[PDB]
Amino acid sequence: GYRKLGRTSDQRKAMLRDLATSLIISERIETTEARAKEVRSVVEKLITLGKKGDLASRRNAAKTLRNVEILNEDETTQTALQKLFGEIAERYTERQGGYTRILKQGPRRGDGAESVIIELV
Amino acid sequence: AVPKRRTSKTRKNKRRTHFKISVPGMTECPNCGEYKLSHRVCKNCGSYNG
Amino acid sequence: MEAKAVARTIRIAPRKVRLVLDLIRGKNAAEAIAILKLTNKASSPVIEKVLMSALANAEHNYDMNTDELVVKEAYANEGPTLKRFRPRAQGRASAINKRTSHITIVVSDAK
Amino acid sequence: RDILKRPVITEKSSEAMAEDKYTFDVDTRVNKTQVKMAVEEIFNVKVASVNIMNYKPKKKRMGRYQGYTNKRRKAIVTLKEGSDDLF
Amino acid sequence: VKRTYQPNKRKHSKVHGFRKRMSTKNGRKVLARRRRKGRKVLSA
RNA sequence: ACCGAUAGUGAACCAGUACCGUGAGGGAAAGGUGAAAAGCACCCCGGAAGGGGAGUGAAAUAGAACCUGAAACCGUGUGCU
RNA sequence: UGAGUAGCGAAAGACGGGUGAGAAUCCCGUCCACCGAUUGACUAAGGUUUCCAGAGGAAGGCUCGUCCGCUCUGGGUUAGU
Repeated sequence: GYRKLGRTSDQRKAMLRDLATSLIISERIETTEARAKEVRSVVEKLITLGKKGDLASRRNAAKTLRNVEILNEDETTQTALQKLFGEIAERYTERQGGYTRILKQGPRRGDGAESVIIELV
Repeated sequence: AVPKRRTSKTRKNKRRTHFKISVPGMTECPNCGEYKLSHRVCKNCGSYNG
Repeated sequence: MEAKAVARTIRIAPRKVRLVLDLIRGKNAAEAIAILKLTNKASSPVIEKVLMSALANAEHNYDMNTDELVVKEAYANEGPTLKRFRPRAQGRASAINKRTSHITIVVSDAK
Repeated sequence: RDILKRPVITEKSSEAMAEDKYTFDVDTRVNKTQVKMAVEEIFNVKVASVNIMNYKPKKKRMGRYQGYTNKRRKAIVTLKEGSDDLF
Repeated sequence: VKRTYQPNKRKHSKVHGFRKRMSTKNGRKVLARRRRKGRKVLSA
């Protein structure tokens, strides 16, 4: 891969999928600097599958996104996959790459770790 | 392995010569007026606006 | 004219505090609050509350403007330590020292 | 006789199930056959049943003087006719 | 690993009890030595 | 022509007590504000603790961790090198 | 002194919203993971108020702590079988 992030193989894929599905329901999350550079590539590849729209793209995106009930729609229990391919894919129909922006906050208390904020542009 | 001899005040104070820390490297933000770190947001009222 | 402020029975160890007091020593009153606020040591919020009250004494009790106050003296002394015990293998027991320090900040006006 | 020592007013057994049952304190050498007859002699009522429990001493003043609290014997009576065993 | 002290209320009262020391003449001398010194508890 | 708090009884102190052993049994540490509480009203920083002033007192670096306050040891300045 | 050195005692966590001077560590929600002839449910010995509620953050907890089997103030064991 790219960087191990201090975990094992099976634990790393369960954590990267947890952050990607969180950046779709909230569009802005706080995390660590090293983990923000890795989820930056996981989400930007899922938006590319949403701009295609084929049935082969909806199934290639069901391997990453978890099953959560976004209430962003505010009605009918919309899934984390139904928000994708919809309002998210329409916002970046003309943008070619670079759908992520990370901002730096500072070292946190008790850990000395770089807190950051990653959000959809 | 144990120390064969005691340690002096001279030898103890020479080793801690480089046991120091440096200035955080801060600058001034011309939106909040207060000091802040580089490539980061003003922790007081304001934002990055790079 | 001077203004002092002392913090006694501070649980943080002394030689861990002296690493930060060697940074604000000699600086201005504005440059020192920023240096202490943008660092991430354990004794950072403690030294700042002691330097802040030393400026409150310089304006209420004494009469001087804080526009040109500099940090004149900063140092840390010892205190009454706490004796503890850590159980080790084969029945042995070791000693643990919960140390204590005294913080002192002196501001002045240079006149 | 003066078998009853004091009445007890608490959150439980007082203001909750207190209109029909009454919680008292007695001496630690009495049985419920005497507690039953002593209530009828002071308040002129008729008692249905009596339940009595014991309590062990409890430590107090954690610090310099570490002593023990006295033990007690709690009783709970139920009346068939009459009321107002306390005010 | 099993230790050497297993608590027991009956075994502690049937060997070191007050009535156990008051039944023998050599045990009656144990209560006397602790009274002379001034101990708080006599038999335990 | 005895001791003066490492001394004098193990114990000046609420001690054969904390505590340690299944048990018989073994066993410490800890005195001193001031003549008198007259034990710091009120103001300022702080969430507190602790401080800076003002007051009490002959004295507060006599403020209950309270008479005098030695050495080891840990520090902050400077004259020569 | 050794020295800011060894160690911090088998193991999967992530994010959003709250509380507050101060949160990787407390609360609520969702997703994910572990045990399941047992890391689940009853009981004897033994311990002896560690049980519950509202308050507290000096010491104890191998970090933090607004939390606690810790501190403070009130409560809680009902039998003719």
